[PDB]
Amino acid sequence: TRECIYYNANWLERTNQSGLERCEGEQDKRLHCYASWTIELVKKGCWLDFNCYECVATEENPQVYFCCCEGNFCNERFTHLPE
Amino acid sequence: TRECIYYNANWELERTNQSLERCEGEQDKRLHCYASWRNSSGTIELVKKGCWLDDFNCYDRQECVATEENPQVYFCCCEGNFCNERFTHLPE
Amino acid sequence: LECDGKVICCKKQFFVSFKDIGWNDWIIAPSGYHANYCEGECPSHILKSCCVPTKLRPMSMLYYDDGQNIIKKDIQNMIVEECGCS
Amino acid sequence: CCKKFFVSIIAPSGYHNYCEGECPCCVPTKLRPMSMLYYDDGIIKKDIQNMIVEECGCS
Repeated sequence: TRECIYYNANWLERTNQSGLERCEGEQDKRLHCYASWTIELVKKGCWLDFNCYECVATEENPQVYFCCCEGNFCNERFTHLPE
Repeated sequence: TRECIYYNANWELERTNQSLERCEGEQDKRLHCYASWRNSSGTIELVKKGCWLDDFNCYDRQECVATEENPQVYFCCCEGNFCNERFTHLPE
Repeated sequence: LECDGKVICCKKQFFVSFKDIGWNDWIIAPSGYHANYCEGECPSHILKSCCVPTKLRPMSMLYYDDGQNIIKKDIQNMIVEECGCS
Repeated sequence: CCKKFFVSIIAPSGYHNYCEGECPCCVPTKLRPMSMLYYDDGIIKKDIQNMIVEECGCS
């Protein structure tokens, strides 16, 4: 099964700050998870079906960092790289 | 906005709160709320409660009333914030 | 473009009872849904165009899963909202 | 009829598709939602519905 670390910093709606997020959906279809980011976790959560095919960041010099990974709870840890 | 009373009898396995839900509203189409239960012996067992997408069968119903007679699982539909905190049965 | 006396490419709003399909048993609610089918003539450049559902919308459902387990889901792409030409 | 392409919102950068061939119309039957991270009046996660044409066919 696929489960994952969940995070929301703007939790004015029903969604809590953290906790995992059980990831369900399409059949034989691949599921993936994510994370985005003093370090500020903007949001983490499940991510639908290639940027995801460890959670690492590729796109250089952005202002809002983002990683994408496959494999349960992979999103807990995130880090930075170059291109 | 449109929010509702939320309830999950099977909250534990499904890892969800047991009981308010805010209706995701997809581009200005009516929003409603539901309630489902059981009248087993002469006792009511909740099953679920929460938001319900645009249903021709829910508009202008300000009160959640199950019209269906003698069902296994009762169900009522309604429109209006938290309209499902109260629910009843009317056969016809 | 909703329909009426058939002329162009319109959307036909038809309702169906699940009892009439043999599914009224595993589904607690709703009682049935809207089959909306696209029927109509279309202009030609596009090679060739046909009237087709251009937009779908979700239908909320409360039914039993295979373990006689009650489930509630917002079913995706179940109601044909609008019809367009290919 | 056949499934033939990709084009370049915080993420992803680009989504995918087209349905081409002939019928004795060849249009998509199976579609695909996909995730999107972006800004909303200076961010939200909506796993978004049918942005990609999964499987095609005739009328």
